[PDB]
Parts: sequence; structure tokens; C-alpha cells
Amino acid sequence: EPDMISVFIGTWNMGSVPPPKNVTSWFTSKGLGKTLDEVTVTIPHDIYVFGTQENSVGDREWLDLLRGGLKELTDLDYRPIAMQSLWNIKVAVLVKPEHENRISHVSTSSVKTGIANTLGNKGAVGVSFMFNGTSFGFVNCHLTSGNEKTARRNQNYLDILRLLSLGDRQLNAFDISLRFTHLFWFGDLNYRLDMDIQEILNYISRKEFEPLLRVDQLNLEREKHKVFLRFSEEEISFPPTYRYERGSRDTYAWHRTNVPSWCDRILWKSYPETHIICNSYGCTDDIVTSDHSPVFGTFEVGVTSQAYIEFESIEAIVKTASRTKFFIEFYSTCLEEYKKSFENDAQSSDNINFLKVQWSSRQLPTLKPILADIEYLQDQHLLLTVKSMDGESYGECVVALKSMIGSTAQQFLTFLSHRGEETGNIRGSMKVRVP
Repeated sequence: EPDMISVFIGTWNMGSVPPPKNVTSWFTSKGLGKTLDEVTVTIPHDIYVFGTQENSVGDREWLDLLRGGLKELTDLDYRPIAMQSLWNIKVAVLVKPEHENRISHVSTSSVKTGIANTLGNKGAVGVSFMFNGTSFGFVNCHLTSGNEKTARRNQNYLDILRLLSLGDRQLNAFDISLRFTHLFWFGDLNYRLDMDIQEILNYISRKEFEPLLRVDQLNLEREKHKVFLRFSEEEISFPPTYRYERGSRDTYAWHRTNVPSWCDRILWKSYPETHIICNSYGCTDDIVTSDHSPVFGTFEVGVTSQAYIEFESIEAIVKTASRTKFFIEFYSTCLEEYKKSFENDAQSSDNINFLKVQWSSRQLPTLKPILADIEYLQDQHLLLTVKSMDGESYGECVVALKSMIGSTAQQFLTFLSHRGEETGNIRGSMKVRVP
């Protein structure tokens, strides 16, 4: 029935002590940054997702605290659809009672990413599900600490990306960056500021965040295309959330030392031509039990209620030295089974590192969707993987059917990726024809 839903994401490193009794500000996006402080009448969200780190409250008691807090806030009995914990890294997903019958295909997963000669218990936990016909993944993580450990954090990220098993077994050809309509990845990512302490404190007291954001390690690693390929993060207008003295937010704790940093982050990655708007991204300033401040993010998200596809041609530019033949596998929830193309019938290159690979219409199968309703087909997506004939994918991508419905073929162009690396691009011409 609903066209759109409101999704809340919270991330909080709790610093190994229990929460204060009142965490209302976290739930309602009140504090610093892009906030919902103007809102006078709380509009309860459809889904609340809580990711925590250094959470030393027993699992049952923690879930009870959250459910109890939401009950008091909303007067609704929110339904925990899933929880997953790995050491003190814990995620929970709660939904309005009315939505319980809209949820299906729930899975959870965890991944350990321990590095020698460092403090352990790092990794990630995840939950995925369907809300009617739209799929969601949520990843909560705690990555390697330390100013000098950027490379370790990047490897943690890649290991989580590769090993987290959320979602359908058939989507094994893809990693979690392409398994869901909407993927939220958050946690104590532990990336720091490349600047000395007194200089950082100066900019924080001036509320001049741009010079700090320029030396944020996460931003810098994303710019290098090493992590979070084509994810989004809302603009940061709140002060660094680590490391505070407990009992107030007036003073940062300090021993390059453990400099104040945006450790705690929310990013997202969505299928093309979908509706998602970020309505808040911020931190609280009245929750003072931990050396981190809680971070909130909220999102309005489109949801879709639970014929043939013909290509004129496909051309891929693939980052590879191989000169063999290639084919494509096509997957989608709108297909009864996955389909495969024939060998490419043309290829060329004037670059030792790249290859242009082409499939004419003849080399490409028509795909048959399970339902011919225009409104159904508009919300669907195709997942493509480019494979060699000898056989391991060279690149995956997603293509939206939204603008392709009709009699004449339409252009598409998108990026190929594999294991967190950009591996080229793919383009073509296709249509989704209904009788």
C-alpha cells in the first residue's frame, strides 16, 4: 500500500557503558548538523535501524531498551524483525506493527576483520530484507583504529564487501554493493583527520568544518576510488564525534595524538532511477555516557508493490589484459531464472590494459519478465555480470528498466565494478516491450 517509507539509521559507539535513560534526541534527529529540530510533532519512522559498537549491554536487554524507548516515544510497539551481534558490534532493525506483513526474505550475516598487533573485535554485522518488492541491506561495522591505519581500514572494508553473505544465494555473482535496491553502510569506520590536535580544536571552536573535511581520511580514500565506490554521504555540518570527555560535550579528550575525528558515519548506495532523499544527518549533543556522540540519519525511500526485454547491442570496455571471449549473465527478481548471452562477436583494443568487447543483437537473448504490467516493469532492475569463456567475473553493474519501456530501443550507459575496483564501463541499446 505505501508508496514511500521513512527510514531511520543510528550509529553509536557506546564506549563500553550503558546508555543514559533518555536517548530521545537520537531517535528524533535532534542536535547538530542537518537535523529535525524544527519538527514539533514527532512523526514515527516506518523502520528504525540501530548500529552500535563497544556495546557491552547484553543482547536481550539492549533490544528491550530500544523497543521500550520507541514505545515511550511513539506509543507504538515496534517489531524487532532482526538483530545480529558480533562481539560488541550490534545491529537491530525494528518496524511499525502495521508493516510486519510487508517484510520478507530476512537474512543476517557477520564478518570478522581482525589484524595482528591491534586491538581486536573488529568487523561487521548486517541485516537485509524486502519491504514489499523493494530490497534493503544494512551494514553496521567497527573498523581498525589508529591514525596511521588507513590501509588496514580499506582492507577491512574490502573484506566485509566480499564476505558478508546477505541476501539471495543466486546473487552470489554479486557482492553486497549490488544486491539491494538500497544499501546503508554505517558504523564506527574509524577514519581520522590528518591534522594536529590544537589546529583541529581551533577549527571546531570556529565551526569551520571545511578545512577539517579536506583532511578527513574517509573522504580522501573515497576520492582515490579505494572504498565505497559510488556511495553517497550527506554533507557533514556537525562537529567531530570522537573523542569526547564523558559527562559533557564541552571538552575533547586528548593524550600525533588521538585527534578529534569523524569516526562515525552513514553512507548509502542505491539502484539507479529510484527515489531516496536524505532528510537528516547529524549528531546529538545531550548524550554524554560515551567518548563518542551518537549519529543519526533519516531517509524518505520509494517502495514498490510486490512482455520481453530485447537488446540491439552491448559494448563493454573491460579492464583486462586477457584476449579471450566473454559473455554476460543477466539476473533480476522480475525474471524466473537467470539468462546468459553467447560469446561476444567483436572485440578490439589499442590499450594493453583494456579491451572493447561487443555483442550484436544476434548474440543476445531476449529476457522474459514474469509480469507484463507497465507499472511493475518500471520499478525493476537488471543485474549484469561480464564473464570469460574459460572461467570469475570481470565486472558487475545494474541497469534500471524505468526509462526503457516502449517500442524503440533506448541508450544506457553504466559503470562496471568487481571487488571494490572500477573495471570499465558498459553501454548498449535495449527496450522493454509490452503487448
